[PDB]
Amino acid sequence: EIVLTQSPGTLSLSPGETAIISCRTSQYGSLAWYQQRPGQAPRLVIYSGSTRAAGIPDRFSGSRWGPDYNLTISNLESGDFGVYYCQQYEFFGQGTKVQVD
Amino acid sequence: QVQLVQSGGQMKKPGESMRISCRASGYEFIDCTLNWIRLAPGKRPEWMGWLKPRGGAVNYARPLQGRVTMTRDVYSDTAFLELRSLTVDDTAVYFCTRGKNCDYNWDFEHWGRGTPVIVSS
Amino acid sequence: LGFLGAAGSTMGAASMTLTVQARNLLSGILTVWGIKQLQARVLAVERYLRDQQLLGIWGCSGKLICCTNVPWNSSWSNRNLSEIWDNMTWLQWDKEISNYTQIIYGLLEESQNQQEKNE
Amino acid sequence: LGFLGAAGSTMGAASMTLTVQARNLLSGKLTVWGIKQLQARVLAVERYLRDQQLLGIWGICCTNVPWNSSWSNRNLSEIWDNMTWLQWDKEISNYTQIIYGLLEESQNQQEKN
Amino acid sequence: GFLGAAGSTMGAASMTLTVQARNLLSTVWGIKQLQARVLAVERYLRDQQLLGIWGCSGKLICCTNVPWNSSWSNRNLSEIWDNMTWLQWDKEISNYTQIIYGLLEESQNQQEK
Amino acid sequence: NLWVTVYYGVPVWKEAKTTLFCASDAKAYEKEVHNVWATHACVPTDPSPQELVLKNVTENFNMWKNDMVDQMHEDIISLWDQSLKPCVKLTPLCVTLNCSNARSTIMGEMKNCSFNTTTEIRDKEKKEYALFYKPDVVPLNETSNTSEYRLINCNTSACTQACPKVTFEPIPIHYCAPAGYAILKCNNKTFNGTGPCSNVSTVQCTHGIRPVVSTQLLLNGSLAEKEIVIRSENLTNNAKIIIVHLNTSVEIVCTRPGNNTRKSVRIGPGQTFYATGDIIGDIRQAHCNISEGQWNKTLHEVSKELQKHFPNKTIKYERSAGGDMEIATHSFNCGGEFFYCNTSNLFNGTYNGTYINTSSTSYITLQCRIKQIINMWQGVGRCMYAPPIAGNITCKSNITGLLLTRDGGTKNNSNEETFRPAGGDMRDNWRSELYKYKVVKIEPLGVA
Repeated sequence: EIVLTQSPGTLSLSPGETAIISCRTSQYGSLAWYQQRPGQAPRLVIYSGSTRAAGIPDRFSGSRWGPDYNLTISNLESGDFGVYYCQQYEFFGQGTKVQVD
Repeated sequence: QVQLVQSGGQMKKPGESMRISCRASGYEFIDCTLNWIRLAPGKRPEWMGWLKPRGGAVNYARPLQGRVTMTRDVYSDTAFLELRSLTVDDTAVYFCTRGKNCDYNWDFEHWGRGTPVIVSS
Repeated sequence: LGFLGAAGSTMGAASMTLTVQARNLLSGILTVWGIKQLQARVLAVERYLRDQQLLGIWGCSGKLICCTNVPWNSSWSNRNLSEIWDNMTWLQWDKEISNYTQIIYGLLEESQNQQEKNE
Repeated sequence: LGFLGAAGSTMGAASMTLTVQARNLLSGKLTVWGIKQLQARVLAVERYLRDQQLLGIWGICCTNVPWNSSWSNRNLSEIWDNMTWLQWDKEISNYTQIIYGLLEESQNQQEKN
Repeated sequence: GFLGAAGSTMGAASMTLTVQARNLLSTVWGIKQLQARVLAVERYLRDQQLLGIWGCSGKLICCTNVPWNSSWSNRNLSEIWDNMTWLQWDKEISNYTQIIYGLLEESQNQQEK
Repeated sequence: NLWVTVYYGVPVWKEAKTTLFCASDAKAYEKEVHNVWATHACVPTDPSPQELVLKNVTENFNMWKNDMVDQMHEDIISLWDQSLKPCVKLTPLCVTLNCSNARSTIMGEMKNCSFNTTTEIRDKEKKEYALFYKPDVVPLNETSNTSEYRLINCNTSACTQACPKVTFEPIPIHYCAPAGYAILKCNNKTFNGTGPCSNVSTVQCTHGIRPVVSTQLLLNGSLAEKEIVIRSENLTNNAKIIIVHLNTSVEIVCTRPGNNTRKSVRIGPGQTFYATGDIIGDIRQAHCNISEGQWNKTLHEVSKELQKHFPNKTIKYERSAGGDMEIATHSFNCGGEFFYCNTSNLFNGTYNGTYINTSSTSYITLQCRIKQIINMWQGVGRCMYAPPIAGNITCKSNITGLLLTRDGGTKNNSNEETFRPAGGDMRDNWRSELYKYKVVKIEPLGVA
């Protein structure tokens, strides 16, 4: 049972683009987003659906009220490539990855 | 600085006992609720283990009943994860973790070195 | 200690010695054993504050006398003016009215509220 | 506890019973454990003394500070009959330090004499 | 600001008396705060009490029924009004202190007859 | 235009926080005869009769966020530490012990121990003949012969004896607002853990809660007045704690047979150890009697209550998760000596045949165990020793509440933690009692 469906599965983007990842929940828990560089420990990115976590620049943003949540990453830095994970405390999704175009 | 230090990994035969230790470096280990999760290539993550090290409260996932056990020593400030009856599917990196604040007992702040588990089939 | 001199006299003499009694009532002159003085100070201060507060609730601070607006009942004391003023000594009168203590305590919060219907 | 009865009523009825609140407001070896009763009593006494001090500095009382309608434009009848105390208290609480001040000057204008 | 009045003559200081009164009110190692709190509260209570005993509470200044004598001070209206800084006059009257204390009790009682 | 002037005596509120002070009855220096929890510095007598219902008082309550429970918790633990302070230190006991089992299911659990001790003269030595339970002793390193043992504590910390006259059951102790503060009590029986309350009443001082200590269960408490009540932080957060408050009590009795006898033992000059001298009887160990299948009936109602809140994931039950004995077992201190019971029999079974069925057959039995050396408050290092007590010890109590957890998906952290008893913290289970009450202060001024 997956009640956090990240979509699209992956994105291939050049540096400086604006990446968008949608995640769909169906329960009142709330969202957070992880990310780990290849071979590195994960880091919290977005918290509470829209709030940037500590040490996270304004590039990353989140929304919205409802079951669908739209992660967004403006000005794609190459260091931000790798796997992202949708999350809300008791949930996480399948994970999705961003790579070079 | 608060930090989670993981011991070395394992590569042993399947159908074996597998053990890991993690220390909450630079922190009052007794107070905060640690957690264990799995990360593997191309797989969903999976939450493994709860530990409220004050009383030693424990609970764990549906696929892990019986097989998986964990404990702690408050004096050593070290949590211990031990899996029984190792199998090929157990191959994954394991992280001892923590939340942003020790109020929500979920793993969304800290991550160790990701000590790996490998099954020599 | 002069205020106790009025205790040993009739009413009229005590009529002027009211202030001297009021003055002294507030304050006076390894070993952790001695901090019970702080308990005594707190209790004395609380008693004084109770006095001033209660004077406030009659709406009668500053003065020692105030024209308070309530009936009086002879059932509490029917005896005449002269006996209560001339011959009397304070402890005996206080004992006499003490029988009616909560029968002579109560209302005048409402009396204050009554003249405060227009104040 | 009657004053809390006035809390559950509007301005009019509570105006009849403000004094009971004032009455109750004042007072009510190995185990050094319980010594902090003393400092609790001290803090309560200090709150009472602050009340009396503020009452003194103002010199119910025909005072002289005006009242800008910006802090509240709501009419006479609302704040007699309909109004429960907590709501109007919160309403004026927005302007708290904006409406704290010139009673000292109201003392001072008559201290010109 | 009340210390600003200390650094000025009587007339300017006369408009700033209230603020001084306003501010005047308010590890077993840390328990020592209680003594300071109790003593400050007691000093304030002595002030209010003695204001009562003049029959002059509420009012900051009161028409209290004792006269002056040239022995306690002969210097005139103008010197004390304008030129005179507070500490010097306080020291001068302090030479008398207890004798210039006393009699107003029976004057309170005179009006209390 | 309508111009300022200040009331005095305005009845309005501010959500302040302060140090409350308890109130209880008293009859002697140890707070009636003996004392552990009570304190007569908290004055008699019960001022709770000051009660009043209020009109239109809509006010928010939040038991999870309540804080005076924490002040009370610090109060109790500080008082208990102060009680332990004057008593004897059992440091001299930690010497090598030559030990074996009992002399002749059975109290073979008891281990016979012999050891050396000092006489009244500081330099002379004498042998001893003592008895201790297995969990209270550790064998030395197995490279040496296992017959040699030591006390558990001295590898980690010191030891202290419990004074004899310091022994006390939980007293109902009231909690009174200081001057300028007031206590607000909600009366709506359907209180959902937090939210507005309409029938709010107010009291100068609150109910006399008993400071009981227990694990996995609430006993000798106050029943609810609606049907069985559920309270939780947020149910969908699966790994969070759920608390259940019963509307009808269930009886439990605990006993151990035997005319057991203790003996004083010299430990230095001016203080003596209390060791168990002998056990006299059949002494079938520590079995506790439950009130027949009334548990079988009660679990049905609890299952219905849980099913009401959630879709059809069928409710069932499971053994304790594990961990320390306090987490693993239900614990209590009824007989002075502390008890532990494997609660597997309580939570076995799932089907309607014993979850929509009721009957009276025979008292259900729990295997139990006794321990003396204990970290009293749930593992904190206040290591102290409970002395033994004479035989035929017995207890009686009324059960009133349970502790639980919950399951959820998309992390399958739990599939049966709804079905599992929680270990819990006695702080929170006190907080499960103080939900009724709230603290507030007064502000006497306003304008109109």
